[PDB]
Order: sequence, then structure tokens, then C-alpha cells
Amino acid sequence: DWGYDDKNGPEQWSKLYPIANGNNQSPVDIKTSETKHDTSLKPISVSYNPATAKEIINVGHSFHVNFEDNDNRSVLKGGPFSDSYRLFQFHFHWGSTNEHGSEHTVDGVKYSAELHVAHWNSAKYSSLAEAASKADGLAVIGVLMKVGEANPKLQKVLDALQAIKTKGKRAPFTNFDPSTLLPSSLDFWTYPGSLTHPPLYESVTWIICKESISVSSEQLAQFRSLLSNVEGDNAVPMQHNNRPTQPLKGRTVRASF
Ligand SMILES: NS(=O)(=O)c1ccc(NC(=O)NCCNCc2ccc(Br)cc2O)cc1
Ligand SMILES: [Zn+2]
Repeated sequence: DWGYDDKNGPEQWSKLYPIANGNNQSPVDIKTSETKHDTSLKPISVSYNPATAKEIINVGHSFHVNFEDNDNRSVLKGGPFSDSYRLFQFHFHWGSTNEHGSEHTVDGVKYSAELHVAHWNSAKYSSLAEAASKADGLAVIGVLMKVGEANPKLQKVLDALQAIKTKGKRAPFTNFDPSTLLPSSLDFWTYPGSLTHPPLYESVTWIICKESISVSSEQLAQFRSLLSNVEGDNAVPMQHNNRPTQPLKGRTVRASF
């Protein structure tokens, strides 16, 4: 099984998942002197229905908030896309201390955490499982989280963690619109990339917001106090789950601004 420790972590993923050394891997460092402004990029449009929120799950290396994805109640449109993409999940990545924790970096700068809002191409495919391995199958919005003031918009998420403290626990998580977590401006960078952990499919069009959102040192501590072990075993806090940045291999990061 893969993870983030020294024996099963990102530097070893290539043994079971050779795509880890591929040409479209994520995350990346966005060098702003090398980005290309593309006037053809449209604004990002998100329209999410809070009734699609379903469940929060401790998946061992992280926690996931999942959404009902049987129809187009919650969709992402615009940006580089001609297809509509259906929301299915959001989750976070974080690091061992405040000085790192984001997955993407901007001009070498590491942030404290990163929010991922993930969608699948329902115009072309019939399910997440079909879409997840297709080059145009997934769209993920990344938001860099800068340590500073406590972010009240995270409250429902943080309040839910006490009920999913150990691996495999899950609980209803309803009536929540994750567009409330996005920054005020949706100016973005986009590039073709991958899932940031196994199976590492090169199926993701990334949308990285220029504006960060805030998170406090104590809110990050709540993430790190989640446990990767099953109930009854020795407690193993989820200290970190961010992958190092990967080579661009000639890809172009486009800017909407
Ligand atoms: N950090 S991230 O880059 O935003 C990120 C990382 C991982 C994921 N993973 C995901 O969504 N689904 C798992 C793989 N697809 C389902 C699948 C796989 C194999 C078989 Br067999 C059947 C299946 O249904 C999403 C976003
Ligand atoms: Zn992620």
C-alpha cells in the first residue's frame, strides 16, 4: 500500500506506478515569468447545489468530502473547457509544519495547505470511474492556503472531523456548497497534469487560483490530528500528505489574467 512515509511515499510510488515519472505529472511549480496569457480562456463558472453534499470519510492518508454525482446539479464550466464537469469531491493537502504543505508552488513559494475541488467530464463519460483515466476526464480546482487568520468558511468541515478520527470512519455531510471556500477572484492558471497521488493518472486539467485563501495555525493542527490508523490501534497522526512538485517536461502553464 502507498502512503507518504519514507518507505511508501512519493519517491517510491514509481515502483508500482511508473506513470509517476511521466510527462504530465502534478503538482508543479508555477514560474510566473514563464506563464502564457491566453485571451481565449473564459472565466471559471461554478454552480454547486448544497443538496449534493453527501459524506465525509477518513481515507487513511487524508479525508474526503463526497458529493452526489448522478446529475448536473453541481457543475464547473468555462475556463479552458467546452464541456461541463460534474463536482464529485473536495479535500485538502497539508504538511508537517506551517512552512510547507501545499502541493503546487508559485515562484518557488510553498504555502501551508491546498484545497482541491474535483470534477469529472459528464459531457463525454458516464461515470467518475470511466472518466478518471481519460486525458480530458477530470478537472480539479486548486486553491493555495496561506497561514494567517482563521478561516470561518472551514467551520463545518473542521467540526466534522471529530466523528471520523480514524481510518475508515465516515459520516453524513450535507447541505454544503464548496464554492464558499473559493477565493473572491477566480483568476487562474491552467495546465495539463495528473492526480497527485496513486494511481497518478494523467487525466487532470488543473485550475490553480491566483488568490490564496487563509487558514490558521490551529485549523491546520486539526487536519494533522486526524489519525491514519484504524480504531484501537496505536494512534498515527496524519502529519502530511503533499507530493513534491514535478518537472514540467515542456508543458505550458497558461494564465487567464
Ligand atoms: N489530489 S487530486 O490530484 O485532486 C486527486 C487524486 C486522486 C483522485 N482519485 C479519484 O478520484 N478516483 C480514484 C481513481 N479513479 C477511480 C477508479 C480507479 C481504478 C478502478 Br479499477 C476503478 C475506479 O473507479 C482524485 C483527485
Ligand atoms: Zn488532492
